[PDB]
Amino acid sequence: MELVLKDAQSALTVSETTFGRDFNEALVHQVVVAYAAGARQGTRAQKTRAEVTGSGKKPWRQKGTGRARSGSIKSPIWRSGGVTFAARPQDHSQKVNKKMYRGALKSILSELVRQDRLIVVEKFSVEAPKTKLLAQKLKDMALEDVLIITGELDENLFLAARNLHKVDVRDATGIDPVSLIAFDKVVMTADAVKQVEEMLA
Amino acid sequence: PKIKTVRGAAKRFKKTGKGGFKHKHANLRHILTKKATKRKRHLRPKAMVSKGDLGLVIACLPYA
Amino acid sequence: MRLNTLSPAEGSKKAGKRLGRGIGSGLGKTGGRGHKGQKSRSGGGVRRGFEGGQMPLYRRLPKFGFTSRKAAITAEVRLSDLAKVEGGVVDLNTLKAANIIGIQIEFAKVILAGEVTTPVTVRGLRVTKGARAAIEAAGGKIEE
Amino acid sequence: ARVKRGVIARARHKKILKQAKGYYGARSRVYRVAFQAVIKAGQYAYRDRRQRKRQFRQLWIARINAAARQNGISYSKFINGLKKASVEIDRKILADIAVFDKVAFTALVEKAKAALA
RNA sequence: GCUUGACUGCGAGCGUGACGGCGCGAGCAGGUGCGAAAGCAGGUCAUAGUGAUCCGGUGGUUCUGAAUGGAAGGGCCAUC
RNA sequence: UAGCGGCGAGCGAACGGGGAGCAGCCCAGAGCCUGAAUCAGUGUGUGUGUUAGUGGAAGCGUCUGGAAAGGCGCGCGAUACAGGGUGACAGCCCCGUACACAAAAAUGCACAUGCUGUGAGCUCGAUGAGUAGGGCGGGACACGUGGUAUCCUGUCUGAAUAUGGGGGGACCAUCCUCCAAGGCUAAAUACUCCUGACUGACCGAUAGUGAACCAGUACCGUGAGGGAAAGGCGAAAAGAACCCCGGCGAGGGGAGUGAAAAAGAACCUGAAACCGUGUACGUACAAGCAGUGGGAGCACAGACUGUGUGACUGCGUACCUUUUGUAUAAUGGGUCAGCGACUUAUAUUCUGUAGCAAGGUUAACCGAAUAGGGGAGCCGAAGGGAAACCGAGUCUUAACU
Ligand SMILES: [Mg+2]
Ligand SMILES: [Mg+2]
Ligand SMILES: [Mg+2]
Ligand SMILES: [Mg+2]
Ligand SMILES: [Mg+2]
Ligand SMILES: [Mg+2]
Ligand SMILES: [Mg+2]
Ligand SMILES: [Mg+2]
Ligand SMILES: [Mg+2]
Ligand SMILES: [Mg+2]
Ligand SMILES: [Mg+2]
Ligand SMILES: [Mg+2]
Ligand SMILES: [Mg+2]
Ligand SMILES: [Mg+2]
Ligand SMILES: [Mg+2]
Ligand SMILES: [Mg+2]
Ligand SMILES: [Mg+2]
Ligand SMILES: [Mg+2]
Ligand SMILES: [Mg+2]
Ligand SMILES: [Mg+2]
Ligand SMILES: [Mg+2]
Ligand SMILES: [Mg+2]
Ligand SMILES: [Mg+2]
Ligand SMILES: [Mg+2]
Ligand SMILES: [Mg+2]
Ligand SMILES: [Mg+2]
Ligand SMILES: [Mg+2]
Ligand SMILES: [Mg+2]
Ligand SMILES: [Mg+2]
Ligand SMILES: [Mg+2]
Ligand SMILES: [Mg+2]
Ligand SMILES: [Mg+2]
Ligand SMILES: [Mg+2]
Ligand SMILES: [Mg+2]
Ligand SMILES: [Mg+2]
Ligand SMILES: [Mg+2]
Ligand SMILES: [Mg+2]
Ligand SMILES: [Mg+2]
Ligand SMILES: [Mg+2]
Ligand SMILES: [Mg+2]
Ligand SMILES: [Mg+2]
Ligand SMILES: [Mg+2]
Ligand SMILES: [Mg+2]
Ligand SMILES: [Mg+2]
Ligand SMILES: [Mg+2]
Ligand SMILES: [Mg+2]
Ligand SMILES: [Mg+2]
Ligand SMILES: [Mg+2]
Ligand SMILES: [Mg+2]
Repeated sequence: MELVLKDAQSALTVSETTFGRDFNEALVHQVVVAYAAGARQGTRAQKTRAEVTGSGKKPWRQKGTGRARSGSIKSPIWRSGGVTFAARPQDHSQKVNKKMYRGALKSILSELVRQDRLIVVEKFSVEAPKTKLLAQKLKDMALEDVLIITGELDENLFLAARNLHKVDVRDATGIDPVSLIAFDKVVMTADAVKQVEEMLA
Repeated sequence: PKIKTVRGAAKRFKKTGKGGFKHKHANLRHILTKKATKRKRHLRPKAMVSKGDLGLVIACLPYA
Repeated sequence: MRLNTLSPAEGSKKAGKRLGRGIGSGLGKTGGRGHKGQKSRSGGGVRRGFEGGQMPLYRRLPKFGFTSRKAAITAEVRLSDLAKVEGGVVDLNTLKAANIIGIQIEFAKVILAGEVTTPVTVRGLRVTKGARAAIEAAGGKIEE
Repeated sequence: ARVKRGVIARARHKKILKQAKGYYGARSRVYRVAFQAVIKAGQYAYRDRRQRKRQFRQLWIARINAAARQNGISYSKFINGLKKASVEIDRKILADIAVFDKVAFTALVEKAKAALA
């Protein structure tokens, strides 16, 4: 597989398995959905008729009054009674097989290269930690919504990014499928692409 | 939590190569002298569980 | 490939039964429980192996046999596992390191299952007749 | 995920009630009754599409009988004659002809009589 | 008249039961009885004379035996 | 799982493995050398928090509009585009935020240091007796007395004491392993009345706490105790000066405010049941689930068809439930509005689907954290037998056609 670079106009060889495989939509979809589920927090709770604050005495005698037969004031069919199937806090995290996750990543990467949304460059450093500078660089590169993936961790770049909401700077270790799909373009440094290949294999 | 086995069923049944269950015949335990030898002999070997009660046995033995 | 263009495979997700939501649903008023019995009731039904009262099969039939404790500590090896170890000697320790047999496994047998191509030296293991022949053919060695 | 059901419930009720406009009393005012009425009306409508076909044929036959007798022949005889004569005019048309065109009907009757004997 | 087939291991294949089961069975191996022999004999002309499992008891055993050798206990077979 | 168990319902380990954390000491005692390590209290110095705080960037023109933060132009800040307000939706109007600073005083935690107590190391010893066992009765161990080891003891007994004793699941022998009848000991573990920050595929006034509101109140009960209902004018009160009817009323009509008072405090929206006023058509000789099919006339709206009504006429005994069967004179519902019932977690099986495939997958946990490590385990690729054992065979039997 071979990606031409923007800055030097020089080729870069990569694995056909990693950057040139088929797009398995079903697998990718499962992985992204799983990611979303994992991201949710799931903290809520209603009160069951057990937990609703009140006495547990019989509102009126079983027979005689002619009213319908009631047993607890906390009944779910009563106003201010318990929620029938009251919620508890729950873990929505789905498991994803390692291979499945890796395959999904591979498909997404391949899709990006095909669709011309992956832009490879030799280096994407900013000189100062200045948002203005980063914005100018992006404009010069033509870009607006972008995931800048870098090999080595850069302080100036990260700080500069921080205030551009369309821009996101990541380390090659911390890429995620939802992020790749979301961001309009993905600008990987040469080191970053190499690292990703090593990671994915 | 983990489903619990019916321990009596576990004692009385064992799973076979394809997923049947062999079992020991009833009636070969006491008063024998009145039972005919042929009958006793036939009862002695193990026997597969029939189609009718297979489901019940399966329910009893979820980890078998 | 956007976050609003992905979709699952056909047949992956299926519709979840919702009981008791009107006539058209299918699973209407009763919710597929028929009419008033024990099984109809919330919490209703009878435990595993209950036959209305009849002595249940797991009781009708006699208990038999006993459990061997040596069987829990025996194990069975394949010729493919004779290749899965590293080196050219198959002891218990070597097999355990390979991760073929379990840690608390005093005894193991090599059975004719799969096939052995490389020469291997089976030391201190029982070997079936077919397996022994196969290993010898491979060019192996067996010793006690 | 507390799905409050006011808006949907009211829309549904309103649709039924609108369908039940023009019904006496609570059958046009009170949902439980209105809905019952609406369902009943539907059932009646299905029945009456069938019954409509039946009724109109009955009416046509009655009219044709009156006309044919005025021209001196019973309905059954007239129909038989027409059948014999190979006239395929259906009795909706025959009734219409009888009502609005006495000469044409008379001609038809004459044809039937000739065919009959 | 003579006898112990009122045998032991099995059993093609059928019948009858929702199932637990119950029934009929030629033939094979071993060893016997009567018959000169062909043969017959795995109780009685047949169909009732019966009771699952559990828990124990008794005898046998080339199974097991919680460090090891035994033993206890358990299993298997016969039986109550 | 092994086991326990009217061997029923059920209960349910341990060995061993992977992790978190890992710290060892003292007295039954005296000789020596002896303020020797450690620990605790108490002053002092330093550092870092905590309890007030300080600074904190950059926008105007125009259109619509009651009002601009919106539309349309052109700019600027950003280690600050978290968030909240401001007359509609604001990076640049305000408060903040990123970031950089701050403590006279009190105090938490670190070291550093002074004083007080505290005692380290060597040699020689000593080594927890009404105790361990036992009998009787109970209880705890997964273990219900069973063949029942082990632990505790209400009762009655009762050793040996390292030439010794405990355990190794009845018991004996051998072997292995440990030293009861005296103590102390951080961490990893549990919880949240309370304090701060942040978050939510959590609720949004019949919901969420019982309680968004002066709620554990009103009210009920002798008492313990039970226990509500009740949120929203407007951007700003600008909350209606003055006049009129009326009882120096209530209530209303002007006036005025306001973008709007059919936003006027009985205040955002303002549904339905329910009750009225007006108009069209029908209806006082006509018998019933009140509709439906046909259908005249009349009114209206447009240029005959739409709408409204429905004389007359065929057919027509509500719904639910429960039942062999209901118009049933069997049940339930006065109506409306709101709420009200197949859920959740974990195991197991089958189906679909995706991944990999004779392999598949990891759990705790570690982790610049949904990555990657971690393969401890689990399922499968071999079964037969009660088992030893054998093994593509095996069990049965002396042996199987
Ligand atoms: Mg009481
Ligand atoms: Mg509630
Ligand atoms: Mg992982
Ligand atoms: Mg027996
Ligand atoms: Mg259905
Ligand atoms: Mg149905
Ligand atoms: Mg059903
Ligand atoms: Mg019912
Ligand atoms: Mg019934
Ligand atoms: Mg039923
Ligand atoms: Mg219940
Ligand atoms: Mg292993
Ligand atoms: Mg002879
Ligand atoms: Mg007889
Ligand atoms: Mg029993
Ligand atoms: Mg018993
Ligand atoms: Mg015995
Ligand atoms: Mg032995
Ligand atoms: Mg032993
Ligand atoms: Mg024995
Ligand atoms: Mg300030
Ligand atoms: Mg500022
Ligand atoms: Mg503007
Ligand atoms: Mg507004
Ligand atoms: Mg001691
Ligand atoms: Mg004692
Ligand atoms: Mg004892
Ligand atoms: Mg002891
Ligand atoms: Mg022992
Ligand atoms: Mg409201
Ligand atoms: Mg309340
Ligand atoms: Mg309240
Ligand atoms: Mg007065
Ligand atoms: Mg007034
Ligand atoms: Mg208003
Ligand atoms: Mg209002
Ligand atoms: Mg109204
Ligand atoms: Mg009249
Ligand atoms: Mg009347
Ligand atoms: Mg009209
Ligand atoms: Mg009518
Ligand atoms: Mg029925
Ligand atoms: Mg009846
Ligand atoms: Mg009827
Ligand atoms: Mg009734
Ligand atoms: Mg009812
Ligand atoms: Mg009623
Ligand atoms: Mg399932
Ligand atoms: Mg599947």
